[PDB]
Amino acid sequence: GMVEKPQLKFKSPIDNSESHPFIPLLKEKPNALKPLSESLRLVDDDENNPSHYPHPYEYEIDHQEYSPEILQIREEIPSKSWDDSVPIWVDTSTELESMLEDLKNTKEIAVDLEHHDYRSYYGIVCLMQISTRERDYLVDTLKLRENLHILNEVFTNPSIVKVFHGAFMDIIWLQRDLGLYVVGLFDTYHASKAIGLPRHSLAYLLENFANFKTSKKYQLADWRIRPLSKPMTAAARADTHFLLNIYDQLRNKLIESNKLAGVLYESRNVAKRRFEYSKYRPLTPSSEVYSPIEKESPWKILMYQYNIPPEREVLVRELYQWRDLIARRDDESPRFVMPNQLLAALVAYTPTDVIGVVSLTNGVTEHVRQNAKLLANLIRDALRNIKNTN
Repeated sequence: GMVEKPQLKFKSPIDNSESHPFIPLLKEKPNALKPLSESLRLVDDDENNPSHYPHPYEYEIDHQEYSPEILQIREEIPSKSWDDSVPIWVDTSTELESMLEDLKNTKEIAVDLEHHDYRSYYGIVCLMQISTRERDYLVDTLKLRENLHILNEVFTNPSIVKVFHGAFMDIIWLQRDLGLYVVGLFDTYHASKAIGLPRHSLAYLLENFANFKTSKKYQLADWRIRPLSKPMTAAARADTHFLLNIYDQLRNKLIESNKLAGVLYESRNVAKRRFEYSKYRPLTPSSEVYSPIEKESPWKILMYQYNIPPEREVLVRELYQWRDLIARRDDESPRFVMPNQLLAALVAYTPTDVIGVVSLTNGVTEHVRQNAKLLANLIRDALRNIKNTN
């Protein structure tokens, strides 16, 4: 296939300029203890962290109490038989409405998401998986990107527990893309750790409590593809299908060992995590704020020292900044535009014409090929400056 970029269909064009701190997409704030007003404003500069907007549901996450039945040991409810139902595909506004109506009638729900970042600059949430005790929902977050915010009614209802496994990034992705927030989170990863299970992954939990073997044969998959393949649909369904039962067992064990308070504490902090552009990231990197983390070569002269000659660091950096600006412009990831190995290859062979750039023994990307002359000029300039400097 080709998988047309789903962004070209967003009702609101992505902005990679980063000309101001992240602004919450939240227009309405249900289950509010503190009006949305006091929320959207700004926290002017400070030594530690520069100007930025605060987490809108930070207050309620701190003040609203947990449903009284989360503190009680209860008979656990086994996961529903996989074959007794099909996952419910939701990519319509009316289907989204009905699901919401269904989610409002629960005491707890299991949630997970599928993310894509190869063909997007910051990344995009491609799917949302939601399970109630009765059914599994698969939500098209590309097609309903603009509507999803209506889930805050349930996602921020402290009366409904939201169960996630290691939601540190989901929380980030949720606000950043759908303007969704979570109040009443229960993180099974933090629960696994508190109880002290040998391993703490979702896969480990599924294998031992749900006798379900998982396959990471999709952790490198393209969740943008419509329709979803059966095996991919099944794998997504498995992320939440068994989670509430695992929640029951972990929750009870926590109560039994008097460690629930800590898990709930950890979870509120995960839910409090705030997403901000690297441009406005706090000076001291903490687990309270998430800023994009280059999935590649050590900023500028990479430590992957392909024997990076001395004088050639300016060239290396210009290539980095060029790659980043193009990535932001076309809303692509730096690696799609030019992987480090190619950037390195360019720095190593320093081709100075189009032929040299495109025939790089290493192979070349579309961006590099379409900008071969610009890159050849950039490289010719870098060399000339060297032979000149000293």
